[PDB]
Amino acid sequence: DLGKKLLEAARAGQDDEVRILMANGADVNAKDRYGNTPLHLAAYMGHLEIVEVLLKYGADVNAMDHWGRTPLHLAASRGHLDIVEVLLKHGADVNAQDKFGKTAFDISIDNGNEDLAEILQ
Amino acid sequence: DLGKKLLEAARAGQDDEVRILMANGADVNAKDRYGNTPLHLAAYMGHLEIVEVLLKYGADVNAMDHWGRTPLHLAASRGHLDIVEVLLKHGADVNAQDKFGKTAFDISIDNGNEDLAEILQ
Amino acid sequence: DLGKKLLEAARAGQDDEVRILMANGADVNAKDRYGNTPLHLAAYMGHLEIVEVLLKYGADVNAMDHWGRTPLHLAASRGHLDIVEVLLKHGADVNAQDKFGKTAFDISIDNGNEDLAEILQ
Amino acid sequence: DLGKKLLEAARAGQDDEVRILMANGADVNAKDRYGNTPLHLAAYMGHLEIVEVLLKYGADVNAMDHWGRTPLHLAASRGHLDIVEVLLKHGADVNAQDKFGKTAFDISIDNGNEDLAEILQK
Amino acid sequence: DLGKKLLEAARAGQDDEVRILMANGADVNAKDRYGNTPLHLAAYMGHLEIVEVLLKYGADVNAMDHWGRTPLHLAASRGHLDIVEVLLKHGADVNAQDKFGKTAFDISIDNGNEDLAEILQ
Amino acid sequence: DLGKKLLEAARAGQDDEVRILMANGADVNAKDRYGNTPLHLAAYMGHLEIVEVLLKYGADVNAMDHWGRTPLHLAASRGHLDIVEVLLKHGADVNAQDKFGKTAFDISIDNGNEDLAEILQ
Amino acid sequence: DLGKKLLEAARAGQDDEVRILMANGADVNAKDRYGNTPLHLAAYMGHLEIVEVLLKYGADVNAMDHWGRTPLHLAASRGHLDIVEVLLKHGADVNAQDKFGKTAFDISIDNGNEDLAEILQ
Amino acid sequence: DLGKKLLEAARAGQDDEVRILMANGADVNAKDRYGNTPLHLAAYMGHLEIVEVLLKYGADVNAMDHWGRTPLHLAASRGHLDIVEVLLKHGADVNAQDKFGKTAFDISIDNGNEDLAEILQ
Repeated sequence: DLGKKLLEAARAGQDDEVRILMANGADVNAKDRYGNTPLHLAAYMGHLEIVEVLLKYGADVNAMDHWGRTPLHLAASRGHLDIVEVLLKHGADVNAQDKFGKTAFDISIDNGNEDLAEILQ
Repeated sequence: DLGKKLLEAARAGQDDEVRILMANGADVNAKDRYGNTPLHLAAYMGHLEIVEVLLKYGADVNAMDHWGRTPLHLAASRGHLDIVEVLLKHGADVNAQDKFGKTAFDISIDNGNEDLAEILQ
Repeated sequence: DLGKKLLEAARAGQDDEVRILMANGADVNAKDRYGNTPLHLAAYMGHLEIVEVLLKYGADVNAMDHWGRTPLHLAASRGHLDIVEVLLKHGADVNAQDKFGKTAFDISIDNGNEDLAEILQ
Repeated sequence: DLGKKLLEAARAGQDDEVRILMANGADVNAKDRYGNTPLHLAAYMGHLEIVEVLLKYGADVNAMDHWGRTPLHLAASRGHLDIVEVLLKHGADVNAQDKFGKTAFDISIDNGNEDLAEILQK
Repeated sequence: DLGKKLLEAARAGQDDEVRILMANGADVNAKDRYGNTPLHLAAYMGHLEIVEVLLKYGADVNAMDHWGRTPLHLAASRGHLDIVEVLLKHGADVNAQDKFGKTAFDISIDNGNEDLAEILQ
Repeated sequence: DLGKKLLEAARAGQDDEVRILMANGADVNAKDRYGNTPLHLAAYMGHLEIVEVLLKYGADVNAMDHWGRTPLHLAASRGHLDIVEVLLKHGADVNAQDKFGKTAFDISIDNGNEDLAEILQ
Repeated sequence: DLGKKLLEAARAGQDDEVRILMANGADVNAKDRYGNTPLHLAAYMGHLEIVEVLLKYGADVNAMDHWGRTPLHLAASRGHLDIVEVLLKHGADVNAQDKFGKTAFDISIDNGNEDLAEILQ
Repeated sequence: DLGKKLLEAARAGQDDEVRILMANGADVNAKDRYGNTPLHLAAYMGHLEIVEVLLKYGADVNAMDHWGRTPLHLAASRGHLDIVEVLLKHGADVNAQDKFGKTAFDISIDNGNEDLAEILQ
């Protein structure tokens, strides 16, 4: 389906494909077996332009995977600062707690990311 | 609602708002979506005077969030020794184990806080 | 955040700024991204009066960085006998071993400080 | 209450208390609210002599808390090598995995305990 | 019960005994009380030859233990690069997330094996 | 791929190839098996013009290898002052500590480069 | 406390303390927080007579600390040739490699102890 | 087990015994408890003829021990130029970095073997 193509394209960093699938009517909040949306996959993999496209197409910025992690948690886990800032300015719930009780600030402190902790602070 | 306001004030360190809300009838044991009480948030954020006031107004020192963590677990996680002492002085269950089997001591060890470890042993 | 300003002041050797920050409620044991406390930074940079001042306001003389190094380990690495003597007088554990199994004496030898070694033994 | 008192004595390392409570009909396999047995707490706290006497009293060396941890898991987590050796000599299961899938060897690797890792893979 | 004997031989690294039980008709996907198959145990224990033989006998490369972990997850945890490559060449699902939301890549970074993480891309 | 070619060209000091690959779309932040970026190898090898081209193409000056080392650390290890100055003026994290807790200053003191120690100090 | 008191005695070279502690049921292989046994501490501190009596008491000559170092590694690190010879007679494993991949010969070389390298052959 | 005897023969420098064990079917890539292969041990101990023999028998020139060191790293550590030249001629990965981020080049500079370094560059 276009949903599976979009998730694969978002994980792979295929900017053109994502744009084509979005223009062709793919579900922006399509979920894989683990509850990842394309925005989860692009935020984790560090694909900034894809994050922006998915956000323009109405992507849920606070979508949650099977462990209660939002794209913010995923991007913070991988130290993707620009993506973290885009998500924050678009209404990311900074105080969202995952199924382990952790927030993106907790993940930041855990990974010793000063710049990330500051922004999330 | 005053509970929502109290939690926000406890988290932000608004000592005077906390006292005003308490005087206006706010539930000292109000809970957020994750089972966080004002004492949980103040202890995590490092707000000692709010911790004292909340305890004076009947805060449950052994209130548990969704992951079985009490304010002592959270204060130990962030390394707030002063709040740990106050909570231990107010009946904090030093042997409470969270939903992942950890005590405040284990949590302290896990995060470098070795002086908190000693005080907890 | 006064902890971040405190760490900066202790590193830079701003004696009067450290007192102002601590009079305003700065955490004497605040930790940077690498687990350095103001005492670790002052000891490493050779700031004697800041070391003495920090210890007076409740600094953990045996606090540990991400590599298990205490301020004695850092003072020894840089050859600051004065600060080593102060920390020992304040309860420094000369037998503390870091994540590489090293003591301040081992470090002193490795760096060729025959005199600091003599002192530590 | 004898179980609770024994659990407390095992945590505190109180040989004399353990002795009297055992003579009065206490259960060596008494469980607290988290499935901890006296052997669990003694092992966790580093009370070797208590660990030894509890095993002589008939303590289940492979009892599990609410997270599937046995005393070997707790002793390894706290770096108590002497206790681990005693538990192994008394039939501890080195391949038991807790509710997080970890064995005592896994816990020893996580905490950098090279000495205990060697003993657990022997 | 050949299944239990197969699991024990694979964990013990007894190559010739694994071949004998496979000739006796043992289930290559036999599972212990934790959902471990012979391949999980051989992969965790670093037994390359047993890994290969079990794969030749039709082992499920993406079999999952009670925590959603595949033999790749276990080999990643123990830093067994050689077993990782064989598993990958036999169709191991690199994106598989366990019951803690972790991929073999996540495990590798958590355990500091950044070299294996780089392989997992 | 172009990334592999860029890393090899950067290490070999092949100014022309680097310029050709950057124009042909090569990732300036391409990573090797050890987390080395083209800038890491150029900084280590003393290839200043490659450092400049890479920085102009957007090279992350604070990229980290599998040991937490930045191009600054490597330039300091091999005593390349010119590259150290360029990196510093382009925003190199001077107080970044590697997975051994060492800063570029520490590496300088260890190798005895007083000149480099003075610039970093 | 007997083990802690034995470890302290071995570090300080107190023959009288060792004798009474051993006579009172002390474990000759008691371990401190870093996995040092009394033999490790006496070998590191240069107390030959304590090393000799601990071996007579049944000290495990190949005991490992938290970093995989045996007493032979510590005696070699400190350049204690008499203690090295005594450990060698009592079965020290000259090919033991610690957490950093080093043997007692490697250390001796790194430290210029030419005499000891020869004894290690 | 022929592997253990091969490892012992290669470390003791027993050329004829190595030839006998190789004729008996010994695994040329057998490994000790530390990931050492017979080539690692021969290269470390300076046995050029064993190195030649094992290479003729299919020894992996780039085998890695538990610290990511190749026979080249070990030979560079011990200043064995002849073995270095043979390893290079058999395809030794000169740019291979160990678990400490070091190349045979780094090791040479670290040990002062400039001649060796000059070749490795």
